[PDB]
Formats: sequence, structure tokens, C-alpha cells
Amino acid sequence: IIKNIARHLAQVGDSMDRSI
Amino acid sequence: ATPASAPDTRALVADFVGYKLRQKGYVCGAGPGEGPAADPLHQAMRAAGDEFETRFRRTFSDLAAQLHVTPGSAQQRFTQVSDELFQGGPNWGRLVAFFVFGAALCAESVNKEMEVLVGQVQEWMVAYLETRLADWIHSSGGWAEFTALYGDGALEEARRLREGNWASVR
Repeated sequence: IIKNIARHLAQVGDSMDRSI
Repeated sequence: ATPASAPDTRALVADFVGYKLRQKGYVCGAGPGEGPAADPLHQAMRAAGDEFETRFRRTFSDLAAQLHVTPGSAQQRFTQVSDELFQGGPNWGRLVAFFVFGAALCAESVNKEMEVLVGQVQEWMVAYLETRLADWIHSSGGWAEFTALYGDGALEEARRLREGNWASVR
């Protein structure tokens, strides 16, 4: 559907969680 | 030595959702501090929707806002956006996002007296976990490796910001 959008929350979440 | 699970996972989910629902009205329970317990499940569930959030800002609203630019849909698109990336990157953050997305929407739907939707979401979650993510869960041993994933938060040398000691000038 929207992998670009999914990637956004994915990368942002991954980085922010592990201390952006 | 083969320890068995006394309570079913759904009961824990209900306790988590119920707890979150109670947390916004009347804090009921206790404050777990110094005293290692044999229950990392409840702690993991708590962290799953508290760890990244405490180091983020307000993911409960920000994540839904920063991704609210592109025309989305209802709940069928919310939990689906998490699985979308799961198909090409079952990273720890994807597992957390999938859980927090469902939990948040379910907790909201429960307050909105929409158990009908909650049952559908949970049904889909269980189905997906035992269909597409079956092998993944089997590899992670359920939440086995997850316990070591939420162990720390600042410890990361993959893409973590290089500041102070590392990169002082830019």
C-alpha cells in the first residue's frame, strides 16, 4: 500500500527509540 | 526444568490495555523497583509502549501526525502500515510498532465501546502472528530475544547520533 510511509515510521521509530 | 505459562497471553494483553485505561483515571497497583522478579513479560509489555515513547516525545500523536500527510484509511490501514514494513524488515522497532499500534487503537476502541472492532483487530493480529510472522516468532522464541532488546536504550552503535566525545565539530 504505502511502503514509503511505513518506512518513515519504521526508520524514525528505530532511530528515536535507540536514542536518535 | 520446563516452566509452563500459567496465564494466557490474551489475559496479559487485557491487563495491559486495562492498566492503560486505568492509568488515565486512577493509578491502581504498585511501583515495581528494587526486587528482580521472574515476570519479564509484564515489564516487556509496559516497555513496549513506554520505552520508545519516553525517548521520542509523543509517538501516540506524532507518529500519527507525521504520517497523516498521505491519505490513509481506518484501523484497517493503521495496523496494516506496521505489517507493510514488516514484510521487508522485521526489526525490533517493527514488532514494537505492531504491538503499540494495535494496543493503542484497541484501548481507544474499548473506551469508545467498540469491542466489535477490538475483537476483529485481535483476531487479525493472532492470525498474522501465526501465519506470516509464525517463522519469525519461532526464531525469536516468542519474546525471548525481545527481553534483551529492551534491556538498554542509549546503547547503540549502528546509527546513533555522534555527539560530544565522538563528533564534537560538524
